[PDB]
Amino acid sequence: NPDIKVIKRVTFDSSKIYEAILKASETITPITPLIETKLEGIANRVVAEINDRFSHNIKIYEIQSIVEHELLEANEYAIAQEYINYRTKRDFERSQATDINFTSDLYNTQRDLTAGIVGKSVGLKMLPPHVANAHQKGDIHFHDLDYSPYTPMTNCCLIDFKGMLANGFKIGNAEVESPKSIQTATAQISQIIANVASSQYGGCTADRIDEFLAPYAELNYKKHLADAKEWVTEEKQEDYARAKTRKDIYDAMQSLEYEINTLFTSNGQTPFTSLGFGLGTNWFEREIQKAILQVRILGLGSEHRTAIFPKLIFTLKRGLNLEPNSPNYDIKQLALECATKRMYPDVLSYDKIIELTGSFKAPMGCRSFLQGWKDENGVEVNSGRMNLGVVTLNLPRIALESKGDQDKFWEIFEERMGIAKDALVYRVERVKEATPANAPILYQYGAFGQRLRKCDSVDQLFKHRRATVSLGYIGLYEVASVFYGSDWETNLEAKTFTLNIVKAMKNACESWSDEYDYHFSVYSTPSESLTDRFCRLDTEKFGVVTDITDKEYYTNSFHYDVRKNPTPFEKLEFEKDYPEAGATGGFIHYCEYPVLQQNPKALEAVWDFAYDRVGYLGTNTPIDKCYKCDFEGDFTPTERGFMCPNCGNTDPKTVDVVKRTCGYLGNPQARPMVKGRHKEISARVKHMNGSTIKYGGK
Amino acid sequence: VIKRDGRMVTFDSSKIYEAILKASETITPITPLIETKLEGIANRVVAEINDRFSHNIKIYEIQSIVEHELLEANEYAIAQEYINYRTKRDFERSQATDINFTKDSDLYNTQRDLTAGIVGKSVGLKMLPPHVANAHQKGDIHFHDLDYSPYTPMTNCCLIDFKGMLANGFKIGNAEVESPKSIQTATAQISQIIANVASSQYGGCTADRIDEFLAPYAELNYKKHLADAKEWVTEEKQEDYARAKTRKDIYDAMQSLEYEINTLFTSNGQTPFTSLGFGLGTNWFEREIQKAILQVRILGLGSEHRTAIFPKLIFTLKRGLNLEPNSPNYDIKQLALECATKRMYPDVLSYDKIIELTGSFKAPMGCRSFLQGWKDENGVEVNSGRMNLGVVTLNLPRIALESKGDQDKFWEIFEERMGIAKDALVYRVERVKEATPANAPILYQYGAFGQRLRKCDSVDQLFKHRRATVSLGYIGLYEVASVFYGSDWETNLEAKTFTLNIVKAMKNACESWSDEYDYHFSVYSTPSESLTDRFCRLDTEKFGVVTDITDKEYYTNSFHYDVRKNPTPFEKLEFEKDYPEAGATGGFIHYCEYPVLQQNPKALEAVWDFAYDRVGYLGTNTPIDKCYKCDFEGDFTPTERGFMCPNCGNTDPKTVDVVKRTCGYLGNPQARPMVKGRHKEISARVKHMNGSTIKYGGK
Ligand SMILES: Nc1ncnc2c1ncn2[C@H]1C[C@H](O)[C@@H](COP(=O)(O)OP(=O)(O)OP(=O)(O)O)O1
Ligand SMILES: Nc1ncnc2c1ncn2[C@H]1C[C@H](O)[C@@H](COP(=O)(O)OP(=O)(O)OP(=O)(O)O)O1
Ligand SMILES: Nc1ncnc2c1ncn2[C@H]1C[C@H](O)[C@@H](COP(=O)(O)OP(=O)(O)OP(=O)(O)O)O1
Ligand SMILES: Nc1ncnc2c1ncn2[C@H]1C[C@H](O)[C@@H](COP(=O)(O)OP(=O)(O)OP(=O)(O)O)O1
Ligand SMILES: Cc1cn([C@H]2C[C@H](O)[C@@H](COP(=O)(O)OP(=O)(O)OP(=O)(O)O)O2)c(=O)[nH]c1=O
Ligand SMILES: Cc1cn([C@H]2C[C@H](O)[C@@H](COP(=O)(O)OP(=O)(O)OP(=O)(O)O)O2)c(=O)[nH]c1=O
Ligand SMILES: [Mg+2]
Ligand SMILES: [Mg+2]
Ligand SMILES: [Mg+2]
Ligand SMILES: [Zn+2]
Ligand SMILES: [Zn+2]
Repeated sequence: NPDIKVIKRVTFDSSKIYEAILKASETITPITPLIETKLEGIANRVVAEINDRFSHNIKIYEIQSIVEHELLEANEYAIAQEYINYRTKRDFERSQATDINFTSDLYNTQRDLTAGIVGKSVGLKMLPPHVANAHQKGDIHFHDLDYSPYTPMTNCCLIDFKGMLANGFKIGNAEVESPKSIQTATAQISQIIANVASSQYGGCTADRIDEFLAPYAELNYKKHLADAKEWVTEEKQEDYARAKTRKDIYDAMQSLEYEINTLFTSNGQTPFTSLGFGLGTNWFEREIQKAILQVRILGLGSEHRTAIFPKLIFTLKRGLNLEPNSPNYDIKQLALECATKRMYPDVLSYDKIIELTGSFKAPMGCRSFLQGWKDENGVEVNSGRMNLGVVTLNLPRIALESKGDQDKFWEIFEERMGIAKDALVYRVERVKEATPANAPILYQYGAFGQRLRKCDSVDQLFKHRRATVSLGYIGLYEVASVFYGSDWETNLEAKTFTLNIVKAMKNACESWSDEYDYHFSVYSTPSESLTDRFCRLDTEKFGVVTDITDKEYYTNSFHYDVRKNPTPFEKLEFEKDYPEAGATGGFIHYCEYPVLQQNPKALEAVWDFAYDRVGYLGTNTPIDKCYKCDFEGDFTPTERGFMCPNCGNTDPKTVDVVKRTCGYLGNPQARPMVKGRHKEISARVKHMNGSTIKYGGK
Repeated sequence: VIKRDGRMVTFDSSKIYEAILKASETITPITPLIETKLEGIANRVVAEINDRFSHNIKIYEIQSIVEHELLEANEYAIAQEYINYRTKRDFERSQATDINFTKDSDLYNTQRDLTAGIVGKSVGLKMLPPHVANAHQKGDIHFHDLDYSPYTPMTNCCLIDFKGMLANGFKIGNAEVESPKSIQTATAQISQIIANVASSQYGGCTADRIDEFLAPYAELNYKKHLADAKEWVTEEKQEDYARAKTRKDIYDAMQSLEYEINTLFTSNGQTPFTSLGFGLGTNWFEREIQKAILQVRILGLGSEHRTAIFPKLIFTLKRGLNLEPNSPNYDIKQLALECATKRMYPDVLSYDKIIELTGSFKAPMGCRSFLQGWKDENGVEVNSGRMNLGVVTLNLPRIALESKGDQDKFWEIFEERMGIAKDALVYRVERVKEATPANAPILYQYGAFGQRLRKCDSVDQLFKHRRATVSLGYIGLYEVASVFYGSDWETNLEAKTFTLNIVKAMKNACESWSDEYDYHFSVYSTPSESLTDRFCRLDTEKFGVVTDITDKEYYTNSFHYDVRKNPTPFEKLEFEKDYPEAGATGGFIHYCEYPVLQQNPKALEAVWDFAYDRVGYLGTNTPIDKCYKCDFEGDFTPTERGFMCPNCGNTDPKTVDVVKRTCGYLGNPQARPMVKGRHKEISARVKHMNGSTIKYGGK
């Protein structure tokens, strides 16, 4: 009956079931119409029984079982005996194939490297065949094979810290109740982040940190007020309590900030965590925001090194803090100084984001985002969601192999979108194989909003479009340049073509989301591990191509060509169209600047201009420092990294260089990057005219 | 639920699990490890059955899920024995009208670490020299922790020089931090240092004299609070205020240390093995630090007041300081008495006994290891900053069995095995020497080993001149004595002399090796963390069941008195005091079993006072298990599949709370159950004092 579908490892096919009975039977006896009048009744019975019970969907293993009982029911044993011995023998064949026992760096990093090599080796065989071939050939790119599909792994998530900190939780070998202070709250925040980072292969974010940290500031205030009433005179109670509470808040901030920058995971790297704030109204939230900004401004240790993680993310709201008469303008000035001195934080626009996605929430992960979602109770919830997995297309390759023909380009585009849909469905189904006991921090103690049991299934946290899945892309500029040359931003035809590409991607994602009941959204791939393999594996097959492959990298998604130097206003006006057109699952814009430490007004003007147009902005200032000769400014890039342009100094021990790589920053000296990423960073040019040097040097 | 015939029955999760019990039954009798694994598979099927169906469920599709679930969980052996048994019954169940016929419950990082360890072990087994590798595989000796070494030039233990490297500052992760200006910051830095160090090694770690180097930071907090009081509070109360707040802050500085250490884990996926020592403080700050540590351990962990497992607090007893009732620190000793009675921790050390046994006084190293008196070139004696290097274990019962009652043949094989072990130890030290300071900047580059070295330098500077201790393991003195003189040799002077001669020969061989190779070689009573789970099983295959050698399915741990016998602790300690004096000074610990004495610490105080002069390291075990379903605390009956409450029969770890001392570090059964070999050791333990083993029954 049409009312029932079928789920593969597609519509129900009585012929497909009828073929299974026949092909097994022919192992021992020839086909003869003397017994086929019975086998047809056998296949009809197994169809009429499936229809009577299951109405939504059926797995393949249940199709096999529902036949085996029916074969035994109709007094048949000759072929059923042969039926089982092949189905079982094949079942261990696929499991034994995907078996581990099928045989100047930190020690944990080496052990994780070997484990990841083994995991990639088993997962490549675990993957379905055609998607594996596409990934190997380079048509598409699976993401982070070193952990999936070998183990059920979620890409990145928005940790619900409010839920845990409300009613306590359990971590490690201990279980704890709700914190009764602010320093305790920050310590638990850091410990929880560290524990979560080892149970997933991506970043994490703490949205509205001040909003859910305010009650513990109130608790500290009450404790200090009681202590003052006991000890100090009845005239200076309020002043002493407020001063002690402020000092405790700032101290807790320092602790957390430093705790994140120290703890690592099995990978041996600092977790890719980030924080967001800016919606505070009362006094405690304002003090918390001031403490965060000040502790980021101060530095990292005795040398006042630039902090890399967590990635702070500000929030600009009209009426809250946008204009000089706004009640939180001082916080905005502090954030401006922090941005011009430490390249952080990134500013978010309340109205633009709430219009684009559906509800304001901090970008969880590197640059990912979530649409507005409500549960059965009608209350909107943002913290507690997650992204299962990501794969990325190869738009420049499709553009290049099209030989300048648009219709053929669209045909191969549809083919690749189908391949990517199959990959995404497999990734979702593999993730759905997780169990709460696999990670009690995530699925058992409120990391996802709900607290299930080992008796329950994890799919309750993913269905009804609660959990998003991102399909990535890269190199829209190269795609347009294939057909319209290097300079096409002044042409409406190429811009319309790119917008149509994004719109087709969005429409396919919407159709898939409606079909599979998971929010399939497009995604701006951050080129974390994409261009390094993509450029070389495409230049091996297509050769050197002018302005498309000779750069030795791929332009990230839809941003303006980094080789060009337009004014930031022009760049933002050009770029505002893509997120509006459907590129809403993840996006971030960049703006280069000279040293603006003595002139932060330009950044304020840019933020005010970008508030209405874009919903996400990032600054790129030359804040590199060389302690040997007290140099401050930019660094000249070479194939061996960077060096100070006064002494040739290059060792990471006495130099400080950070550059924005993929949403996050990174220090290339302490961790060298791939050559493609290095070429991409070097090719970057400044946007507004100014001297990129603060202190000349000794 | 729809039965095969029909009708309606309730869905019981026990019926699903009981079948899987018979599944693995045909292949292997129920074991504690397989108990959780079997119920791990039983947890997936119960989750899936209710997911697919809503109103009715019959049997011939649940049998499909469990058939599928076993395959999906890599357990083919149970599945291979399931399907054939499953398929057999339905065929016979069929009846014609006339004539018929004629793995998934572990953490992600845990699984990844398991895979990495398997790869490392496979590489290391071929990295070894031939004869030592063959001896290890044959069960002749044990090369400890092949998972991490010699694949990586690891290190066994490390006495983190917390004082100096905290005072001078250090760089961890991506952040360089200076000296702390508060005790809370100091304890946070200590916790992160411990976590990083444990991540950079395959063994335990400890912090000795924590109060001694934590006093200055408490003084700094006191000074800051005094400065604040001089500006806020009135005059006559000022100093008093500066006390109270400080007394609170120190408490917090310990409270975090109780949780952070418990929470943070290494790449292995388990809490790092770590311990703390104290007791030598004299001034007010050190006294308050010790009181805070004891109080936070007493209070418990979390809302359920669960017993803490780590770190292992280790008290220190000194005559004229904290021993006699007239001593200035007798209240601290009484608090330690209560805490040890109610929490199995801390253990004790004798200042004079230890300082005369191992040259100087130092906290025991990691699990049970020890160091020896040592002075650097400048002549200043240094204790913290040294490190152990590696451990291998001898199979004494194998030598005893191959002797067949001939002492001279026993000595011949003993010398042969000593030569093999010396070759193994030299190879392990040489492999470790191949490390580079950049391999772990926390250890070799930032003061965690004492000296600080640059990248372009060799690690041998931190190991040579007998600085780094290197230890050789042994186990089963009671078994080798009973092979010759019967299982009741405790009253025979000749057998005791024979065992002491064995220990003396080992000590002399270690001394000669240390003289030759310029590394301190010391015999070390290895803890049976997994040795008896492997040594005994491999021995019982080659030699069969022997009379009170292998029938017990375990090996007696080093020189300890026979576990089956129950002598009063005074005679037990009198008997056991001779072995460490004979030369077994590299590592040891003396256990002591008591009934529930919560309202009677006087017996424990008397035992400690008696053992201060004779024994240098004592650990008391008292049943402190407690379950919350029926609210009973006391002892537990060691059933085959772990443990259960004697009253309500509860087993679930989410409600029960049982702690047992498993070779130095008290473990957590029902959390990570141990091998069946060790479970027999715990079950066979007795109580060395007459008294009730229960405290308060259930409801
Ligand atoms: N579209 C379908 N409708 C109903 N049953 C199906 C359908 N496809 C497969 N089945 C059932 C019939 C058999 O009992 C069982 C195996 O059929 P099969 O086509 O081999 O699936 P499959 O996923 O293994 O494809 P293949 O074997 O080519 O990899 O699955
Ligand atoms: N040799 C055989 N003897 C009896 N029945 C068989 C035999 N081969 C196949 N069948 C039946 C049972 C199988 O479920 C069905 C489909 O065949 P087949 O695709 O080869 O196995 P499978 O569907 O379980 O996995 P896969 O197709 O991917 O190998 O036809
Ligand atoms: N009433 C039930 N509730 C839940 N599961 C059941 C129930 N009855 C049987 N099962 C499941 C548990 C096992 O996975 C599988 C086989 O168990 P089994 O005890 O042999 O069933 P059964 O019907 O044969 O009982 P019996 O042999 O006493 O009649 O069926
Ligand atoms: N000896 C065994 N070895 C391995 N698995 C077994 C063994 N005995 C039983 N099992 C498994 C498979 C059985 O389906 C299940 C329940 O046992 P059993 O009751 O004997 O068969 P059954 O319940 O499926 O049919 P029935 O109720 O008619 O006996 O447990
Ligand atoms: C990681 C961590 C957890 N916790 C847990 C332990 C407790 O279960 C929970 C309660 O935190 P607290 O607020 O410290 O509870 P308290 O009873 O000690 O109150 P006060 O400090 O004012 O005397 O927080 C800490 O206290 N400190 C830490 O560093
Ligand atoms: C991980 C961690 C580091 N640190 C670092 C920060 C400093 O570099 C060093 C000294 O500790 P601090 O006492 O914080 O130094 P300070 O200059 O901020 O003085 P105060 O807090 O009294 O105002 O320890 C912490 O303070 N807390 C932490 O949790
Ligand atoms: Mg098939
Ligand atoms: Mg039965
Ligand atoms: Mg507290
Ligand atoms: Zn310079
Ligand atoms: Zn009970």
